[PDB]
Amino acid sequence: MCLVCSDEASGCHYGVLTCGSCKVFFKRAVEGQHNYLCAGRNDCIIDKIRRKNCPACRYRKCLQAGMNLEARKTK
Amino acid sequence: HMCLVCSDEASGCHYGVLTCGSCKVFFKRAVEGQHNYLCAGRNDCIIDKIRRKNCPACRYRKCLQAGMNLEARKTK
DNA sequence: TGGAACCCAATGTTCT
DNA sequence: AAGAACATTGGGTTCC
Ligand SMILES: [Zn+2]
Ligand SMILES: [Zn+2]
Ligand SMILES: [Zn+2]
Ligand SMILES: [Zn+2]
Repeated sequence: MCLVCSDEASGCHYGVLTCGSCKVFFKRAVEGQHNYLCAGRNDCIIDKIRRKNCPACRYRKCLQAGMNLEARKTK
Repeated sequence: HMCLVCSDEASGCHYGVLTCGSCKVFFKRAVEGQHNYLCAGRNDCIIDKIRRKNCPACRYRKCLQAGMNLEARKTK
């Protein structure tokens, strides 16, 4: 199960086990951008169905689960 | 002259309520189609120009609450 | 694993 | 006003 949206947990992307959709969301969130504002209370439910609803909260728990575009762990 | 649903400036009065054009076609699509949306918050999401896209469930709710309806035509 | 390339759903504007 | 057509966005899977 994906540590963010708990969809089809694929295989560690950018440090964390995630679905494919969260993988791509995160690269996009970091590289491009958009300020994402939560419309609730910064604690939205992020599941398969709702991850689309709050990119702010989804992106936040990407960061908190450890996601990073650097697998430079090679050193 | 602001949309009663989302606070973006209203483009006139639609389905019975002062609204912008985004909320106008949003409400029409939701009412005529399916609107089985789920709130990822507590069914009171703030709905402004940007966040209106976040939560269709709370957006539709605010539409109904402000009184929008399709037959506001022959309802006059 | 990472990412280009789709495809697609859902939204917002235009309609000399 | 109401709504069809079109344009775009942002997003999820598919392919290497
Ligand atoms: Zn996920
Ligand atoms: Zn949120
Ligand atoms: Zn509006
Ligand atoms: Zn909501």
